Parts: sequence; C-alpha cells; structure tokens
Amino acid sequence: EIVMTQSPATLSVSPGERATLSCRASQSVSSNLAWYQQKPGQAPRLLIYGASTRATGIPPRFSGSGSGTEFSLTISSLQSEDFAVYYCQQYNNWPPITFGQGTRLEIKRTVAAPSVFIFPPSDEQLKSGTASVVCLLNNFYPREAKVQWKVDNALQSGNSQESVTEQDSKDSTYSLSSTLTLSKADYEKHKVYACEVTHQGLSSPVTKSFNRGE
Amino acid sequence: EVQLLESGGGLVQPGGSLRLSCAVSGFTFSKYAMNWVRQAPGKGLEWVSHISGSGISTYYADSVKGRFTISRDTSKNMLYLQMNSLRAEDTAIYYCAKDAISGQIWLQGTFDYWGQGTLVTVFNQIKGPSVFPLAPSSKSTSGGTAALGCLVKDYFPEPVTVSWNSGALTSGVHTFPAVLQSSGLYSLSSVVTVPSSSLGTQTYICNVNHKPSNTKVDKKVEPKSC
Amino acid sequence: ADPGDTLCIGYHANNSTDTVDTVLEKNVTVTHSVNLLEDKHNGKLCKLRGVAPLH
Amino acid sequence: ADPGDTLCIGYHANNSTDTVDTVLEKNVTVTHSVNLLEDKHNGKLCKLRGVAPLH
Amino acid sequence: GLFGAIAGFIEGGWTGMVDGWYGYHHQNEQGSGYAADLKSTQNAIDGITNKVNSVIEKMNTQFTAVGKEFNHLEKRIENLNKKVDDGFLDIWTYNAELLVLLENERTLDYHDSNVKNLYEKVRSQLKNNAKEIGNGCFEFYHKCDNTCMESVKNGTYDYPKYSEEAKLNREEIDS
Amino acid sequence: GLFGAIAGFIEGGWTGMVDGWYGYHHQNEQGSGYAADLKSTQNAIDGITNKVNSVIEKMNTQFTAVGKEFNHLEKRIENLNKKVDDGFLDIWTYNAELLVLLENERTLDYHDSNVKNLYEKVRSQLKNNAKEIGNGCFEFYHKCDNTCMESVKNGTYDYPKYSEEAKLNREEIDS
Repeated sequence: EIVMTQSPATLSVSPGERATLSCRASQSVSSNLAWYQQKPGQAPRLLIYGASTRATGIPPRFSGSGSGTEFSLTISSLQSEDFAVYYCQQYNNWPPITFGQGTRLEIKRTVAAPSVFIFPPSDEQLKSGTASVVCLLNNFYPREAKVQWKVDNALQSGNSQESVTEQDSKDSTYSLSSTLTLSKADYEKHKVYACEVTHQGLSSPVTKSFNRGE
Repeated sequence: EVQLLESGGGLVQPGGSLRLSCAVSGFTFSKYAMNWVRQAPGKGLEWVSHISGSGISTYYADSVKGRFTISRDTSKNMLYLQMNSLRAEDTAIYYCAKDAISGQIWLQGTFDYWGQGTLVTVFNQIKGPSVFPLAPSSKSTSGGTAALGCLVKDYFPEPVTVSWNSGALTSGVHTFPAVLQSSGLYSLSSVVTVPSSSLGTQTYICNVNHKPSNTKVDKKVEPKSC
Repeated sequence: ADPGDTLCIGYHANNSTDTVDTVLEKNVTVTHSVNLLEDKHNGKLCKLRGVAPLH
Repeated sequence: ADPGDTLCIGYHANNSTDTVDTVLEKNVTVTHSVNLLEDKHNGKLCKLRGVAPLH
Repeated sequence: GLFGAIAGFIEGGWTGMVDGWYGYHHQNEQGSGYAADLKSTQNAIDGITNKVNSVIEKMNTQFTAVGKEFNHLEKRIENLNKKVDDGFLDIWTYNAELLVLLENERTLDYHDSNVKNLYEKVRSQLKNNAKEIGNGCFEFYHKCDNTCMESVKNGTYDYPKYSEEAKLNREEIDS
Repeated sequence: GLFGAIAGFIEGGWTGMVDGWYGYHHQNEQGSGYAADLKSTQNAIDGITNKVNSVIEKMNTQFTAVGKEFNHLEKRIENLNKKVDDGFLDIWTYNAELLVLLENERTLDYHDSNVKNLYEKVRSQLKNNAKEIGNGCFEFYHKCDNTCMESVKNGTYDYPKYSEEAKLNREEIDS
C-alpha cells in the first residue's frame, strides 16, 4: 500500500488570493496522481488527472504539478466556490487505490472576539447522577482557541470534549462548545467551576464562572 | 449527461447483509470499468472495490476481502455491491465511481463521475437520547443578547435532528456535531442566541428527533432561581 | 477462486523529438537515433601523424 | 473411434559448421552457404584470349 | 507497420516503462506496475548495436590526399580530376542517402516484429486460461500472483496447473 | 527471428529430415517418420538460386587493364590514377560487405517466413479437428491414416469428413 500524506490539513487564505496544496507519497507514483474536490453535501469531483492535466470543465485557475513523491495543487484566483476539501489519489500501483487525508480550505476574515457563556448542568441531570458543564464560544475567528476548565481554580485535563461547527456561510466564523463531563459524586465535592478562553481576539483571557448555588 | 444512482443502503446489524445498486446511464457501460468508494461520516475517502469493463477482474480493499463482492450486469446498465459479514466500521457513505478512461489498463484508477451516494449504517444497539435544557439564568443574562440551548445526551446511533420553535426560529442557531464519549454513546448540544428582552415575551422549544429509537422529545428552556 | 488479473505487452516511448526518414515515410519521430554524418570541425589546422605542417 | 496421431512442421539441420555474418548478428552457423569472393589463383601467367604473352 | 503490432493492435507506447524497449504491464491483488522483458530488449539492443557498427566499421579508408594542382595548360586533366571527385561524390551521396532510408525502415519493422513475437509468445503460453481483450492485454480466468506473472515473462507458465480453475471460471463467465 | 518460427515456437531443426528444407514429422498407427514438403522446398530453392545468380550475374565486366605507368615527372597523374583505383576499391569493398550482411539477414528471414506459412497452412486446414500442442506439432482428435496425412501435406484435408468424430472426441477429452 502506498501511503499518501497531504499537509497542511487546514489552510487559511483570503478570496482572490492564491493557495498551494501539497501531496506526498511514500513511494514514487510517477505522474499517475489525481486531485479531487468535495464541496459539503456533495459527491467528490475530479479536477486533475496525470498530476498536471485538468479534467473536462475544470476552469484554468486550477494548476497541478509535480512527479515522483512530491506533488502540488494551485488555485490562482481563489473564489468562494473553491473553499472546499481537496484530496489527492495515486493510481500508479494499485490495488489498493489510496487517497490522502485531505486538506480543508477555510476563508480568511478579520479576527472576531468570541462570545462566552457558561452553563451548569440542569437539575434533572443530577437526578441520573452525571454532571455536564457546557461552555460556549460563539461566532469567533480564527477557529484556533484555548479553552481550559477550572475546578476551584485548579487546571483540568482529560475530562472534557470539544465540538466545532463548520465555517458560517454568512459571517465566516466558527462556534465551539466545550462540555466538561464529571460524575455527580465529583461534582458535589467542589465549589467554583470556571471556563477560561484564550483567543487572538482577546487582549487577555476571559473567564466565565458560576457557583454550586444560585 | 451521465448519471450514477445509488440505492439499497440502510440500517443493519453486524453480521448482516446488504446489496447496493448503481444505476448507469449516459455512456457505453461495457467500455468502462466501475468502482465503489466509501466515506465514513465526516471522514476521508477510501477505495473499496473495482470491476473491469469486461467483469472478469475484480479488486478489493484488504478489510472487505471475503465479505464484499462487486458485480455488473452490462445488458441492464447496473453495478452491484453485495456486502456480507457487515461490521460497524463499514458504516459510511458509498459511491459508485466510473473510470475516466477506456481500454488503457495502465491509465486506469481515475474517477471522473460520482453518484451522490447511499448510506449504510451498521450499529448493534439503539439507545434513545436524554434532552436537557441550558437555561439563560442570571449568569447568562448579558443584557443585550442571551444564549440558551439543549443538551442531547447519551444516544446511539446517529443522526439526531434539532430544530427550534417548531422550525420557525432558524437564525443564530448552532447545532454542534455529535461527539463520541468514553461510554460509546453520542452527545451533541444545540444553542441559539436571542435578545435579552425576549425571556418571557417568547418561550423557546428545541425539537429533537432520533428516528432509530422513535424519540420525538420537546424541551422547554427558561431561567430559574427567581 | 474468482478470476481476474491482467498482463499487457507494450513498447517504450519517451519525450524524444528526433526525426528520421524512411523509404515509405518522412519525419518519423523515433525514441533513439544516431548520426552517421560528421558535420563539425575544430576550425584549426593540426598535425597529421603527429608531425606539424609547414606553414 | 479413439483420437490420436500427430503431425509436426519442422525445418532442416545438418553437421555444417559454415558461419556467415548478418546485419544483426555475427558468426551465425547456417546449413548451406556460397562464397562470392574469389581468393585463389593458379600461380601461373597464362594466355589471354588464347594468345600467349610476350615474355 | 509491417507486422501490425507497433502503431497497430498495440496502439501506443509506454512512457511509464523506462528500463527497456519491450516489456509488460501487470496488475494483480499485490499491485501493478511496468516491467521490461530483459531478454527481448537485450537481444534487440545487441542486434541494433551490431547493425550500427556494421554500417560504420565496414568503411575502412587509407591515408589519402584528394587535392591535385594543374597549370593553365592542363585543363583537360584538371577536368578529368574533377570528374573523378564528382563521380565519387555522386556515388557516395546517393548510396548513403538510400542506405539510411532503407535501413531505417528495416529497423522500425524489426521493432514491430519483436513486439509481435513477444505478444504471440505469451498468447501461445496462456491459451484459453486468459482472454485476449485487445491492445496487447491478457485478462486471466484464474488468479495470477507475482510468481505466476514472472513465470509468464520467464516463458515457464504452467498451463495445466491452472487449466481446471480457468475452465470453471470461463464457463461461468460465458454462461 | 523476424517471423517467430525458426529458433522460435519451433525450437530446433531436424537432422533426421534429410531430403528437404521444410517438412513434416508424422506418427499414426501405421508408423512414423520424416518427410519434406516438396512444393515449399523447391519454391525456396528456386528463390534462393535466383537470388545468388542475381547477385553474381548482374556483374558483367569488359576487357580492361588496370595498370598504368608514369615517369618520375608524372607524379600528379600517378596519384590521380591511384585515387581512381583506391576510390573504386573503397566503393566496391563497402558495398560488397554490406550487400552480404543485409541479404544474409533477408535470407534467414525468408526461411523463417516459409516455415511460418507452412505451419499456418496446416493450422488453417485442421482448425478444431486437431490441438496445437506447441513446437509446430498438431495432435489429432480423429485418427489420421497415411492417406489422411498426405491430404494435409497436399493441401486437400477434408475437414467436414472428420469434423463430427473429432467434435465428439474433443468434447469427451475436454470433459
């Protein structure tokens, strides 16, 4: 099997700019390399075959190059329709036909400060004996953000899960939810629970917090 | 135009069997080789199987060998994929891909046309969700705009659909993608932002649907401790 | 077991643009060729059999 | 009745060691060959057109 | 082509095969790729090398000075000298031009013949255990792993070893 | 070989066949032995004989005395004479060497072609009434006596006469 590595996983650049994608192969695949585009909710579409030849209907703004083990894809003028996920696939030694893990092209916009809201678990969840503390970061850019949980002003790790929405089509920002999962036994032992958010849009980290009462 | 139509997908238990059908129109079916490519939910692509234009040659991914079987009926313009001994890891969207070239074996392996695909889910067990509110209390009273939502917890398998106010309120709402917990059950949260001068003018209801468990729970969100 | 697997017989090609002439056809591009016609000189008068000329 | 009986198509060979040269290959042993190069003389001066020479 | 293989039923050449003049493309469960039949290539390279050397080395000249000098009352022998130089020029030019024309045609036919014999050697080996699907390609009625593939290229393909499995698969395919 | 028969799918020659250049080996209930296809042999012998005579007899020279004598003050014309003798020597030597090289290759290809056509003439006659078992040999699906053998060699093999018996034996053999 020919392992295909496709770095960077995510690339940020503005509309109308130029984006360069990289595809690397564990073994030489000559020029038998293809590139595919997949817009959300749609099937994959062939762009490049032979590592340099554009398929039928591919506009000239898409450029492909490379041979051997290093390959690349270029979009000269980046328009909003092309903010999708791109995959590279070799057809030089198969089966198996192998793809790369893909690269997501995100639209670059101005830094947006998140709106932070903290939710202690609803009283009905303590009926079943599990506590879920939800911290929300709403409509921020860039996606890269630091969220830390503080239990009695003590750093927490290995007890929370994050979820990020897809890039908004109307404001081009992201929303993040960090849920802290802890059994009701552990929850009923501590007093202060806080959510610390560090983001490029904040001069200093913001902290929302609550108490067991109120 | 060339059209590729997938069908036969659905829910099934591990160890079960399903059969897919790719409806082919728009090209000489005999001249081109066909493939199946699958994509796990929110994941990358993975080639599954290949059959030549003649049908004598078939190739399969290592993980599906001995379980999957590709076939074609050229006279009927049909491509099939028979899956036996199904596994939970086989849960994915399955596309049928036409080869871009004809009569050049050394230049095969390129897919120019893809169907929209069909969904195969192989779970094991059905667990319904527990819907919990995320109230906009005094610690969520920003003054200008407040935030509330619902916590859909401990359900399996996906999907779960969430709407707000009988589907009327669709703006500033973010329904997060599910997360798989340590318990092996999914969990998501859906939130919306609304002005603070609406906590009492308009009640808020999140509509949760979990068709595998026939869950249609509706939950109220409002502040407390007042 | 299942049938399948393919073997193909083919011949070489390259990016060469060398053209030759044949009895039936002219300007046939070929992959490799050699020149039998010397058409270059060093532009100098030199020593035959090691012995310099009388100038 | 039963099947069987065989017929084979083949070509001649002999104990000849005559070697010829070809454009693609040298010293190809062949079954028969002729010499186009006269390399023998009688070692004598003789009469052209019947008339003896003047010695 | 004189033998029908090159630019014939094998339509084009392979830039992907770089190590030889005539070879194979294979595809089985273990993968695919190009390989060159070393025996046929080396035989053809030896043959063409001998051909080029034969054309070059059979010309063995001696030391010679072509020039001649005649005074103003020696015009007739001067013209006789010119006729000799011109006649040799005409003979060598015409012969050189036709030799290259004729032997270039023979060389391309030689490559065409070598490809046809290579295809026919395989076809006579596989017989009904594979299908002739055109363009010089054989599609097997039985699985042919890397070892089996090398046996075909080595001229040691064991037809009876796979004949029963191919027969069953062929009849099933044709049914 | 250019046509693939000699030193090809017919690997070697027959010292046992002594009466002809191309022929047959047969084996039936009446015995075995070598025989030569007289028509193909005589045609090839006529062809090669014409080729050798063409190479020899097209050279028709007249009476000529090559020698010339010049005194010590005739060095220039002496050298002119030498250039003529040398130029003719170079032209004839090179042309003679290449003519033998090129036509020897054509002659061996001619024999290769004659063998292939002989094999193909039989194969097109027998069709499925016999099996192609390699090395230029045909194994019959029906008994072929001496009279039947001669019909194949004479190009008068009656395929429909034996087609039913061969078909029944072929299907039984393959079953």
